[PDB]
Amino acid sequence: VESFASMLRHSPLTQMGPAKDKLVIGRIFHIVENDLYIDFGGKFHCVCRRPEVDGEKYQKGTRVRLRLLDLELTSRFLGATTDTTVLEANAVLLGIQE
Amino acid sequence: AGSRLETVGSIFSRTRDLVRAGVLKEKPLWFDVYDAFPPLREPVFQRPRVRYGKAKAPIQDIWYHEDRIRAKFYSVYGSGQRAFDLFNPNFKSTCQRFVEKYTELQKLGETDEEKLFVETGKALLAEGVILRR
Amino acid sequence: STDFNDKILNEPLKHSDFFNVKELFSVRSLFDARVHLGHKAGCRHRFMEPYIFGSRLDHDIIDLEQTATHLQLALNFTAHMAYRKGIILFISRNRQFSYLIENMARDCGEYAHTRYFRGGMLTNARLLFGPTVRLPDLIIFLHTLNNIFEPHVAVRDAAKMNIPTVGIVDTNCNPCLITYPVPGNDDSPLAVHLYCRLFQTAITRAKEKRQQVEALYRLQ
Amino acid sequence: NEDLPISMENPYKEPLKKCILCGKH
Amino acid sequence: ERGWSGNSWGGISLGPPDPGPCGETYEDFDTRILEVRNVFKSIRVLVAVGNGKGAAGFSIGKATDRMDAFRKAKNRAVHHLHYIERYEDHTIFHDISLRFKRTHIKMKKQPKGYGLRCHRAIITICRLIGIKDMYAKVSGSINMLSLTQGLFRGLSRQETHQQLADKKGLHVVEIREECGPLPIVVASPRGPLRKDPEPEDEVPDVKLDWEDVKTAQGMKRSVWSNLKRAAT
Amino acid sequence: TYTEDFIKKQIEEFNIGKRHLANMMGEDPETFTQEDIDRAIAYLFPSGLFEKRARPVMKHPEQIFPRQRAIQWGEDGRPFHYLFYTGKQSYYSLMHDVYGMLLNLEKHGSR
Ligand code: FES
Ligand SMILES: [Mg+2]
Ligand SMILES: [Mg+2]
Repeated sequence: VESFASMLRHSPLTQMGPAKDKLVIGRIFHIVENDLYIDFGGKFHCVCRRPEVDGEKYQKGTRVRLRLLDLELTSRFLGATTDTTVLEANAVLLGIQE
Repeated sequence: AGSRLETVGSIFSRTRDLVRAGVLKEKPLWFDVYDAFPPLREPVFQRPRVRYGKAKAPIQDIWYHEDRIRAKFYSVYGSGQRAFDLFNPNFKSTCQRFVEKYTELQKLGETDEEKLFVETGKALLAEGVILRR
Repeated sequence: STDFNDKILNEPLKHSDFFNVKELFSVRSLFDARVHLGHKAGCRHRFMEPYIFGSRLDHDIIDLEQTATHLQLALNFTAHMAYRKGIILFISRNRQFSYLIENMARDCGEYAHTRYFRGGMLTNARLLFGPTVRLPDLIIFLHTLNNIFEPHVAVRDAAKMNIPTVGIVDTNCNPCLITYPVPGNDDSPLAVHLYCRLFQTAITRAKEKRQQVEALYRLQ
Repeated sequence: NEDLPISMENPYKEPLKKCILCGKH
Repeated sequence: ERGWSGNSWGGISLGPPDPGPCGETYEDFDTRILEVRNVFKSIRVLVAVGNGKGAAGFSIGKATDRMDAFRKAKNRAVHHLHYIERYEDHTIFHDISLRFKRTHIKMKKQPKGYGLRCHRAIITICRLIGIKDMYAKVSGSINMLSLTQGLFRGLSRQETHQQLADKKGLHVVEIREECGPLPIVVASPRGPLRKDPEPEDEVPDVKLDWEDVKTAQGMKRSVWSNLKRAAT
Repeated sequence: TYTEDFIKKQIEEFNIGKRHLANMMGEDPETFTQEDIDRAIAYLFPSGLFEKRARPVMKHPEQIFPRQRAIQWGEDGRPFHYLFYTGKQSYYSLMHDVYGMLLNLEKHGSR
């Protein structure tokens, strides 16, 4: 019986190590005009702007290539005892996964 | 109706004291179920406290042996031009292949970190994996 | 009515798992649903520390071995409450899942409150619904925080009204007043869908089992 | 269990940033 | 009947709490006024309720008319009830020293027949709770609301003998001078019993109060202490 | 407040009064109609009041007697609507239906 420790150790997310400047494959799951909501397997989704080049190809279910910058965007602000989170990941949209 | 002092004891202790005291004619529907199958912790209110001085959280950082290899791999060959697929439960990155080969050579040879790294690089290039320093 | 009580309402309380809720999930399933992914260490709540396996590159990981036991207890409690024809209210202020939770509540024949929580729903129910209104016997929080990252007022109000609460608690949540906390991820759609599926299955199975037991008792 | 995490210093720790005159007289 | 004084509202009974919207009656509960204050006009009243069997509470009611304030305070008090554990249904389980804000309260468990030797408000609240034997001393600021709050916190946070037995996993044995060397077991652990004895502390590091010691040694000379008084 | 028994008695009384009016005015009770009721009541009780409401009227009881006695739960106390505890079950149910329609469409002179 696989324990939780083994699953965590052999998890692709664990294997990825630091998430900065890592190329990932994400899937578009929501469209709001030119705002693309993409899941890449993390806790939070990332919101990208629709590219001006071949923008019609970016549709729900589309697989895209992303450069991760942060898995969760948080920051502690002056006079606060806990971090403020935007509940979103940071990534750059590169293109469509061929 | 029961006591609305949510900061004194728990709902179970308040209800039980009121029932035995005769204030409540009948037990509520959930009292017997709570009796038979209680929670691990009794839900008693507690005020979170800021830590000061030398007190520290007991949460540890999750590290593995291969992380070291990974780090130095990511420092030498850089991030793979190939893209991670986190949706696949058994995705295998270039770095993970390098780690598995490194561990295999470690268990089939000596322990010299630089020699292991160069040998593993040679092995991966022989297998047919591109690795630009 | 004594025989009715002893055979119908007291019998299910003599078995550890009367409704077989343990077969509805496994640690593998919770891992695949990303239930173990917490917030960054900067957002951690102190009372969530015993439920945290550790921090992976400043991201908290929820120990799924503890989540399994907590979820077993919570699902068992929910199933027992549904068997007894208790009113179950799901509450969540995450707008990404309001539609899903309302659909799930409508499907299992229970109640949902995903909207703005007006002051006095629970502590002032007689004035706001009527003098003979019946309050929920169980409240289930899919999200225990509101949109300003503070506890849902319904947690404290349910504690005041002596209503047991089941709740999904992430690493930045306060589990002190939730009767049956379940440590897990509350942000990823996979995890929320899994929670909804598990609770819906437990409630429907409990109601079906209650009907079957009534029918058998009437026949015999 | 061998899959448990182990204690070490952060191996991914990036070197601290240095000024353009660091190490120079 | 008069309260603590002829012209004072404190100590006056308000009768049983009214039947609640929940549908419950409270004919077994008694209400006592603890304070009435003019708010500058409206009236703020502090009242306490109790059934004499450990169920007791208190509340503040504010209203322009005094009777409305009484009703509000009483009805709110019945829905914020404490349960107070009583040793043999006549006293507290152990000595309680507490400080709420600037008000210090020191309560001492007493044998049967001792009566209520306490502040008058404490006597009223004890009668509502059902405590019949206790000593109490109030020091610092004598503020009625703080007094009531501290009293209720202290009485609600007392550890019973059964709780102590379960915590330490040992028999709680009572020694009474009137009963000679007979050991009376008042509580036994529900779970297993520890086979290792408690460390025989040569000298415990307990914080003593100079008043108690001074009374014990006979250097307390107060002309106001141990004065003959009516039964309470 | 008007009980259901009160309205039932008003219905029976209205039927009897309709037959009585039909007998009075010489028409057949079986085919006697509400427009006939209005004409006959206007003739028998002439009124020049400008407010048509003020003029004497014989109507079916429910048309005057209003009703807003919507009960939201049964004897067991369980509410009928799954959005009951919001306090605005009708409005939020309508919003939920509209949102579902918008989701479906996304998958695919007047005021
Ligand atoms: S960083 Fe300035 S001397 Fe090195
Ligand atoms: Mg969360
Ligand atoms: Mg006088």
